[PDB]
Order: sequence, then structure tokens, then C-alpha cells
Amino acid sequence: AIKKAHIEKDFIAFCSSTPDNVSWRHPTMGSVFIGRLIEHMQEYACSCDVEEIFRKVRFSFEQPDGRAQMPTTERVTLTRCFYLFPGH
Amino acid sequence: AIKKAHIEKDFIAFCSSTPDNVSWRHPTMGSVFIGRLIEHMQEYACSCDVEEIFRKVRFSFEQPDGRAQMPTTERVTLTRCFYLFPGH
Amino acid sequence: QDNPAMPTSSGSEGNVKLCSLEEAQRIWKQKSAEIYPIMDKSSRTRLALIICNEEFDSIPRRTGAEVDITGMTMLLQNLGYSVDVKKNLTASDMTTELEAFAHRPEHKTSDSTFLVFMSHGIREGICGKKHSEQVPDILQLNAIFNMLNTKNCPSLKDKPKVIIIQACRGDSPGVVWFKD
Amino acid sequence: QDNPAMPTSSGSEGNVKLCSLEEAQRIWKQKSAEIYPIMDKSSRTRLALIICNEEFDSIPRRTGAEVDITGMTMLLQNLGYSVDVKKNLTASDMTTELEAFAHRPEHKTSDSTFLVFMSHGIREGICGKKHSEQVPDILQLNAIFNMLNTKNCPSLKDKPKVIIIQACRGDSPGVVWFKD
Ligand SMILES: *[C@@H](O)[C@H](CC(=O)O)NC(=O)[C@@H](C)n1c(=O)c(NC(=O)c2ccc(Nc3cnc4ccccc4n3)cc2)cn(C)c1=O
Ligand SMILES: *[C@@H](O)[C@H](CC(=O)O)NC(=O)[C@@H](C)n1c(=O)c(NC(=O)c2ccc(Nc3cnc4ccccc4n3)cc2)cn(C)c1=O
Repeated sequence: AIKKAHIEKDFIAFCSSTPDNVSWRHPTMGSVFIGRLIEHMQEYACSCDVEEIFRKVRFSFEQPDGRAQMPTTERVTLTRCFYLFPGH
Repeated sequence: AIKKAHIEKDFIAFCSSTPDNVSWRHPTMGSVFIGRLIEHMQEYACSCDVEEIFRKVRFSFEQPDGRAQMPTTERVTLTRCFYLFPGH
Repeated sequence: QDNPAMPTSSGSEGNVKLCSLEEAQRIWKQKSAEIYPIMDKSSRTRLALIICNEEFDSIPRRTGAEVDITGMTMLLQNLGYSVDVKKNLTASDMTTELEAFAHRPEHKTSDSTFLVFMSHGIREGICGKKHSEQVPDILQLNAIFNMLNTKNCPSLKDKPKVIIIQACRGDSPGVVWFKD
Repeated sequence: QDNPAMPTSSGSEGNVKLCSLEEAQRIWKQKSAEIYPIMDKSSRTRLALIICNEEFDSIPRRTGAEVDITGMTMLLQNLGYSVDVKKNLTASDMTTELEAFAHRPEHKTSDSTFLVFMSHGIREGICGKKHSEQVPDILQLNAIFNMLNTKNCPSLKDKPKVIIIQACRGDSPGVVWFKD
């Protein structure tokens, strides 16, 4: 039989900065946010859910030294923790 | 001396539904989202951070039975866990 | 000499389950470096604001809104906040109240804040009491963030600002059918 | 007969630290009822999409974008996703690609997805390769969510959809001064 489902659910968006503000990119090292996100997923995917990893990425941007940017999580409808279980 | 600070940081917004969609309110029992949020803060403020409590509220809305709504967290720039430590 | 089956709901925290000293110390010992610091209970001056519109000039009354004001006010007091309650405001009035709220000296001796908005809403934002399709009266969520950010509310720099919004975000039921 | 000081980064997971069987079982035993289920490693067909614009008709080249494509592709493969990489698209092309992506049969035998967008950006959204102040070419984040939701991507119903966006959201430096 037919059943109703939420039209929008289980999403998370993570942007490189807050609204109105820039993000930084280096010609040979790439985007600061991307490099920071990769480092955090590599270290923390084993033990933290994605929302926690994203918070840790935001925390690493806290002390602004010349190229300020504050990554922001948006339109979050995850109802569960998303653990990546790398290796499984 | 002067120091630079992020213009927008340490926020979290929690809306009663996803964009484009309605939320429900009863004439004598009040808003469904408000009632659900109060119940969850009462039970989980002692042991869960606010982002976790909000996820648990979203999870309680999952099986839609006639008045569907999916609360959404928005524009999140919390860099730390916000524990309410009720009683402290 | 208390009975665990008879939970105490008679203190300032009411129906909010208490965080034991052991649990509080356990929470800290797990990730102290990544928790928002909380100020001394005896001296902190936490504030919270509730803006709620029940009566409108051109759209239906939000019956049950008083039940929401009761529940959120008592909850926020239970969590240690002094609560201001402002009712039936236009979007301009809400802006003035939010600006006044950001100017409160108590935030300097507070560790956090909660803002709660409860009104009719459309996709664009929250309805002020004078809203009509003809002449909109809307407060956008972007304006709320701007008025409370590090620049416009320096007293709340590095402090969590929790915004709660109860308001429709359009006219859709938010569902799709699937074969069960 | 391995050396803990010599970390193995030579497997399919590369530089991503592995979740031990003991840690995986510990993670589950804490809050199983509140974790997204993961499908069998031997049969799941996880997909991820990367859309990246480096070359534009009317705005400057995003030098270093290839370094971002390398890092995100390898990371997503390390996490178990098969990655599609699409480059230098207009907003219309991005919509067509996203719609094609939502139509992929592999999502039915997948437990999740990642979408990564990397381009120039303005407050309104992500720039397509033809963007100019005169004739905008913008993909809004709202359109991304719509194309991947339970209605438009039924194969991903109840599955986490992680969207990563690297793009300016305006022209401001995002700072305010304070007295230190
Ligand atoms: C907005 O969309 C773009 C970013 C994008 O295209 O995605 N922003 C700009 O183009 C804008 C703000 N911008 C820059 O970003 C410039 N960047 C620099 O000046 C610059 C960036 C980064 C570094 N350093 C650095 C160090 N370690 C790193 C490690 C990993 C990854 C990156 C790292 N970057 C130094 C300088 C410059 N201009 C002119 C500019 O307009
Ligand atoms: C959008 O802004 C508003 C909500 C608001 O004013 O904040 N939405 C509407 O007015 C709209 C979708 N709407 C309703 O909400 C109606 N509601 C009902 O039909 C209805 C609501 C809730 C219940 N049941 C219930 C049960 N237990 C509860 C416990 C706690 C709190 C609330 C509870 N509610 C039953 C019916 C009706 N109409 C016509 C309508 O337009």
C-alpha cells in the first residue's frame, strides 16, 4: 500500500564560509577549507560522526590569522549519527 | 591592541519544518514542535549537547502520521559542544 | 533520605532532569577542550528572549500560542535564563526589540543566550502582526543572525546563541508517497 | 608481525585512519538505534559526485582547483565511494548532471552519498562557467536539495546525503575588530 514520507530528510550541507563572506584558495595548495576538511575526515572518520567532524573543522578555523573564514553547516535534517566506519 | 574576530560564529538555529513546508499547531495543546522540543530538553539537557538534543527531536518526527513536519537545524557555527549542565 | 521513585520537580529546574556532579565531571573529562565554558551559577546573569505573535491585523489568530509561551518561558527559566516575553509585534518592532536585547549589559556576565520566535510564517520569513499578501511584514532569519553576531552583539562573542523558530515555511504538506 | 610506528597508508583507504572492529562494535553498542545503517562492504555500490569549475568565460581561473579535485576524489574513494568528476559546467549543465546522478541505479544498493561543489560563488549561490554580473549563471543550494530529496531521488530515501560546498558567499572578509 502507499505510505507518506518526509519530502526532505537526511541531508547535511557544509559550506566553506558564513553568508556574505569569502573563502580562501591558494594557487598550488588548493582551497583552505577542502584541505582542512580532508585532514579532519582522515583523522576523525574512524571515531566521530560527520556532524562532529564538521564541528571540529569549524573549531580549527577559530583563531583568524589574516585569511578568516568560518565554515557553516546548513539545512540539517540528519535524524541519526552518520559514522563512516572506514575499513568496513 | 586590536585583534580580528569572526563576524558570525557560535550560532545554531532550529526551525519547526523544512523550507516550503508547514508546521503544526493545536488550539489548546500548542505547537507540536515546541511541545516536542520541551520534552526533549527536559529529558536530555542533563546528558546531551544541544546539537544532539536537536537531532533526537528530528528523529522523533520521522514516522509521519497525518501531520508531517521535519524540524531543521540551520546556519550552524557552534565550534564547541553546548552542554546546558542543568542544576549547575 | 529521599525516594528515587518520587522525582523532585519542585526546584528552580522544574521538570528538567538534573545533571549530577558525577555526570557533569564525566562530560568534562571526555572533551573539556571542546565544550562551551559555563559561568559561576551564583553570579552569572543569563538572558533569553521570547517573541510571540498570536493576534494579527489581517491573518487568523494563532490559538494555542499562550501554551507555547508558558512552556518555553518555564523551560528557559528551568535552564537558568531570565526571560523577556514580547508579544504581537510588527517586523520593525521585532528588530527594535532584538537590537535592545543585544544591548543588554547582562550578556557581559552571561555564558550563552536563547532567542525564541513563534508566529505565522511564509518561505521568506516570520510574519509580523501587520502582515498581509498586499503589504508584507516579514522578519528574515538573516536579520536575526546579523543583530546578534560578534559585531552587533559584542557581549556574546564566543558564546552559544540558540535560535528557535516555530513558524510555517510555506504552504506545502512536506510529504511524498512511496510504495510500502 | 606489523610495526605500529609504520602506519599502513597503502590500502584502498589510503591516509584515512581505520575504524578497528573493536571500535566499530563500541560505536554501535553506545547508540545503535540512532546510527545510519551501513550496507555490506562486499556488495554495496556507493556513489559520489564532484562538480568543479576552474575555467570560466568571463571571471578569473580558479588555479589550485585540480589540487582540490585530487584530494576530494581520493578521500571519497578512501571512504568507499565510486566518484564521478564533472568539470567546467554552466548552472544548467550542473542541474542536468545532478538529475542524472539522482537517476543512478547504484544508489538503490548504496547506504549514503556525498556531493561536492567547488566553484566561484556569490551570496545567491554557486557560479556556472558562463557567469557574469551582466548575465548571471547561478546554481542555488535550494536546487541541489530539491534534486536529491525523497521525491526526486527515491533511491536515497532514509540515507544520509552530505553536500560539501567550496565557494565564496559574497565579497566580505568576515571579520570585526575587538580590543584584545
Ligand atoms: C571564493 O570563491 C574564492 C575561493 C574559491 O575560488 O573557491 N576566494 C578568492 O578567490 C579570494 C578570497 N582570494 C583568495 O582566496 C586568495 N588567496 C590567498 O591570498 C591565499 C590563500 C591561501 C594561502 N595559504 C595556504 C596555506 N596552506 C594551505 C594548505 C592547504 C590548502 C590551502 C592553503 N593555503 C595563502 C594565500 C587571493 N585572492 C587575491 C583572492 O581574491
Ligand atoms: C504555520 O505557521 C502554522 C503553525 C503556527 O501557527 O505556528 N500552521 C498552521 O496553522 C496549519 C498547518 N494548520 C494547523 O497547524 C492545524 N493543526 C491541526 O490540524 C492539528 C495540530 C495538532 C494536533 N494534535 C496535537 C497532539 N498532541 C500535541 C501535543 C503537544 C503539542 C501539540 C499537539 N498537537 C491536531 C490537529 C490546522 N489547520 C487548519 C492549519 O491550517
